Amino acid sequence: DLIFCRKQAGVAIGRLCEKCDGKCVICDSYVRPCTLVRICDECNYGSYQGRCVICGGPGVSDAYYCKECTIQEKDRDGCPKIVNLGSSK
Amino acid sequence: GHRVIVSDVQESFIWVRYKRNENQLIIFADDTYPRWVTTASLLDYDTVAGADKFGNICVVRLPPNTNDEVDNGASQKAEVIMNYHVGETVLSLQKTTLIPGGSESLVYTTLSGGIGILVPFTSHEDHDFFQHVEMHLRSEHPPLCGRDHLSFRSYYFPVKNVIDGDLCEQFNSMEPNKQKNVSEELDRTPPEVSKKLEDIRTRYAF
Amino acid sequence: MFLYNLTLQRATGISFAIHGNFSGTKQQEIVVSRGKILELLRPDPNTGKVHTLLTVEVFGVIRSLMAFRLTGGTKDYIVVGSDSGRIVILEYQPSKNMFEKIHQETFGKSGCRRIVPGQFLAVDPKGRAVMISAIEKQKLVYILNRDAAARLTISSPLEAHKANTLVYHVVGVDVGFENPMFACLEMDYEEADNDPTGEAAANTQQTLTFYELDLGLNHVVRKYSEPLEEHGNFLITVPGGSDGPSGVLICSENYITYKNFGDQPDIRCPIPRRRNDLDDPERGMIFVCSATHKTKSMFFFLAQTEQGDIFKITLETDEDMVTEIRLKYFDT
Amino acid sequence: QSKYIGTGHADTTKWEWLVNQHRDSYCSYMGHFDLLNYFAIAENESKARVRFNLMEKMLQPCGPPA
Amino acid sequence: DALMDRDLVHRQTASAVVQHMSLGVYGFGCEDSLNHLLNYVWPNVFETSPHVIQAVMGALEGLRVAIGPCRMLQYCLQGLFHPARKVRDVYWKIYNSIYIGSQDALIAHYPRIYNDDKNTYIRYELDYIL
Amino acid sequence: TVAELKQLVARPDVVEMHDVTAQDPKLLVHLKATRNSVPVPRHWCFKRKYLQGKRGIEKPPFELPDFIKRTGIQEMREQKTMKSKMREKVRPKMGKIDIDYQKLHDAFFKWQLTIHGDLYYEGKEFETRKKPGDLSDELRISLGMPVPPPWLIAMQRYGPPPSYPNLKIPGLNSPLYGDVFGT
Amino acid sequence: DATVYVGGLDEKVSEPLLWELFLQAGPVVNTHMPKDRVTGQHQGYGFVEFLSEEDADYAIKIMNMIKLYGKPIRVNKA
Amino acid sequence: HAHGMRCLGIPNTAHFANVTQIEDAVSLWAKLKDTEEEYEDSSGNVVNKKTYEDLKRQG
RNA sequence: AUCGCUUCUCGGCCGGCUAAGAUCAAGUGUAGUAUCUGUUCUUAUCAGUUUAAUAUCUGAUGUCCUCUCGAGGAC
Ligand SMILES: [Zn+2]
Ligand SMILES: [Zn+2]
Ligand SMILES: [Zn+2]
Repeated sequence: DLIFCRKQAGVAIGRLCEKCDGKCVICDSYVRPCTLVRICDECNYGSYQGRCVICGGPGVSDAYYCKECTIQEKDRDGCPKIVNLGSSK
Repeated sequence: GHRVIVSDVQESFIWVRYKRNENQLIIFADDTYPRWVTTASLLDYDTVAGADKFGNICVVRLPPNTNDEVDNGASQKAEVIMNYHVGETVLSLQKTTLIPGGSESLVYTTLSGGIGILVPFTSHEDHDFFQHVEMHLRSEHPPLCGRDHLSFRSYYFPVKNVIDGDLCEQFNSMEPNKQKNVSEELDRTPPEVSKKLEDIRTRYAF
Repeated sequence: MFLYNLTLQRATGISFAIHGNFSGTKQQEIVVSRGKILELLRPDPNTGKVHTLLTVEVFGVIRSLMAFRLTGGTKDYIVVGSDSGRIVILEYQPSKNMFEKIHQETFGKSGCRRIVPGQFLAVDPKGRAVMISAIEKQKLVYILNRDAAARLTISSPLEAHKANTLVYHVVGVDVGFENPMFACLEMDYEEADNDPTGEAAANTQQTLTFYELDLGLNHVVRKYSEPLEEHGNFLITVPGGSDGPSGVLICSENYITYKNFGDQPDIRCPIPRRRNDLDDPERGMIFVCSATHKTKSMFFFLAQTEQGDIFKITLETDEDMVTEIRLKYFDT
Repeated sequence: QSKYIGTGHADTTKWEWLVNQHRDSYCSYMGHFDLLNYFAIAENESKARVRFNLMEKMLQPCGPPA
Repeated sequence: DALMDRDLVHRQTASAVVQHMSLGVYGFGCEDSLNHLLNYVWPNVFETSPHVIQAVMGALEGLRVAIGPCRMLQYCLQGLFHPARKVRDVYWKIYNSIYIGSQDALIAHYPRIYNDDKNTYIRYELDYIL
Repeated sequence: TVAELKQLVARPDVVEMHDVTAQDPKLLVHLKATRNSVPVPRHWCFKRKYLQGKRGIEKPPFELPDFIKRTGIQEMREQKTMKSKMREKVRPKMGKIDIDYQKLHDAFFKWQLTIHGDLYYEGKEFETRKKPGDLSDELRISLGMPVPPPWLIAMQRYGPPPSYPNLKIPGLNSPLYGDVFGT
Repeated sequence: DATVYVGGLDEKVSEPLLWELFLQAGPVVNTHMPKDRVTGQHQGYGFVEFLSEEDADYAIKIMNMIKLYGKPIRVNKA
Repeated sequence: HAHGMRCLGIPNTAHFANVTQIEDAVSLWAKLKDTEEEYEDSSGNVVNKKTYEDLKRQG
């Protein structure tokens, strides 16, 4: 019902809302923000400008990856903007 | 003059002592890893150094408890005490003292045309200091391609007990704010740091 | 036990060389690549003594290297094809006597891979879009445009993905102020895997395909395909538009072929052999690499065999239609 | 996983697994300047001709399937 | 004591500990004891409980990066072709997890596999000797 | 045939009952015997789901490493009425442990398994590592011999045991230090 | 012969030093050393089932050399 | 089982802990189960130790 | 000395009255797992599916003729 879109990673910076603000996306954790999130403008566009990567609210900050997902190199896969398995809006 | 070190093309080192009276060839130990071996060298009686066709340098030491006379695929083995990826294939390994009045050291050429050395630490102080060097340097001065240093030296095998000198020397090329601020994170001064890395090079080599 | 490592003699082996103007000077600085090392040399117009302005170690395996320029631009950047999943655009600051990291982009995983780009590297003569490619399955494109301040900004990637396709070489193509073209040597093994007989091992020719980037549609579509008669190892840009015809040279076993589109028919010439050779006749020949000599007056090419034989490659054209090709023995 | 080439599964055959590790070895050879140079030294050819023979052996290796 | 199972949650949580430890210690030369712990980790590979299987997955991934692939693969070889379907399902899942990352460094560690009639399974490049 | 398949391997012992049903035995024969690789765990074909609590009910709860034992925290940790608990909130007392920060800056620095060839499986604890030639301390005490165990004097006369044929015990065909008098 | 009867023992002995004790000779496959419930203590006599009979006849020959708590141990066929 | 094996001449070890039929383990057990002492004429580099000792007794 | 009775002595098992004095704490949902209890296959044989092998699932009870499942005859 909820899974990654995994379109090619662009240069656009990730945007998280109030709620999701502190979370590293994949590890679900708050620890050691280090690197930065990138998603395609196909996932981030228009009404998605400054949109949350998750809930669909306005982004108040930018997501940072953990060090855990860093060494395991998961941050380099397709754009980790969750799509519900209906549309994205 | 006592034992004999076999180097497999694939399964690496086989410790073989020749019993003189029985004339038998005796395999009493082997490696815990497969490694494609170019050539070997003896740091001492109980240690062996070896290079990979892929351009790795390993050092494997016997346990002091080894059984010198004996009779899955082995009985007792030897722990691997060092793994370092040069990134360049090494066709010879020779231990020697480079300069007169200098400290004994280890020598490796490579196929790329480079010649370099490995050196032991005589103190834990320079040890831990160079450790912090490598640490704050890495994140504060990443490698140029964006490739990570640690992985690149851990490339085939994870790094064990090696400090990379060529990263430590880049302290010179950083901006004065990098040089200084990092020296503060090191609680030293750029002259202190710089000369202290000149120490090892000077004392051991040119 | 612990070991501190020192280099003493840095490797003299040179894998790649690229010549561009990196200081904004009329002189040409030569950026060469030692095995793990990035290196910058300055030859002298008069004495020719080669000055080494910079030597730096990147702590990563260099894969391919290319230099480029913004259109009509004054200066030249560097593109570093690397073993990581990151392409990086570099600029050498003449003052600071060291490189700066201009752009860092992460397209995928780490280390030399089968499917991960960085292997082959090509770029447009006008420097609009740089194309990066792996050996198989992934060919990506980054579009470049200078900012409002005329400082270089990189776009978002694109995707050329074509399943089960081996890429021999990728070379930039010359189309002046057009939708850019790219020459990708390809081959398909999917014919070979499903053919238990082994027929597809033979009777399978490597497909030459020209991809067309399109700015307006902002994707990369397959456009041109011809089957290549015999397998060539690499391709060569032929400057088009104003200077010369727009096409590609193809260095193939015992042959070179100018092979181009429009109505342009292919032109083949054999690779000349030396009189009274002592080598096994069963050993053929190809070309190793080529350095194009491009002049406001004319242009030509330089080729070399295994045996070290450099030829000057020339084009005989009727307007934009090349009728034949002339190769004179140059030197060795 | 599927779209990531080299992905295995429970039904994976010998032939496919070994031809995989072959092709990956060859991409490593194309990758590392040195090891390539070692090959050129041992069997005398150009760097070029080496890489060319490898690129010929990419699809074939082990030969036909079963 | 914990990884040796009183009840599944012990194996799970302890395994998570092995994970975060395994990412944290990386590169500092402690791998030995992590190998020892990997022994006791290894039997837990088999189960259908989602949380313990995904836990064990994270575990063996961190252990992959810390120990290095060679040792992993040396535990994952025999399981690939084993007759049963279960063992193949799992060991192939593992072997994939080991395969995607560090695919570049695996080359050396594929063992020697003899060549049959129709196919040549020996890679002779590594046997070229100066 | 499972018979003749055993002639094609350097260590055919690796071939087992269900091995002959493998989709590719002509390989698995060559893998399973690979040099340093380790066997698959045995808990399958046992339907018991990898464990039961038979032997696991006689185990100790836990025992600390000696480095942590010398510290002295063990005695500090050890009860309370409810109103004493709400008094413990109103009263409250501080510093019950009162640890020495010198000591816990000392132990883990100043003071402070298995190799790769082993892997754990369900029931295995002690046995492999009491064998012919190897006994426990106390039973030495009941036996009362000062530093062969004396019925390996009769393992001289009557012969080597049928049960453990590979046997060697000290002084006879096995040319011994501490406890272990045979291997 | 697969089983033996063992008399004259001290309760500090248990099924474990019998396990260990007779496998010194040859492995005890099935051990039986009664625990008496009522007073919670052992009378000290044992029954041992082996792999096959040869183990146990050698066991008749060698077996009665064991001395449990300074004292004599009976082993005979059964 | 071990009595049948060992008395049959097929030694008792794991190696054989699979097959039942008497025949096949016989070929399996068949599957289970040279120095040069340099004579003075420089031709004895093919000559065995014991042979050259016999030529010691002859010499 | 014995039997019976008794006395003494020793040993072993071996929380007040009142109106009962008065009064009396529970969140939800999405997924998912574990652990208890209860109940079912003496089926014989073969063929197929299926399993690592089992297991499981799926189908029928030597043929022909005559007489009233049984008997006889020819195979
Ligand atoms: Zn997308
Ligand atoms: Zn949110
Ligand atoms: Zn994370």
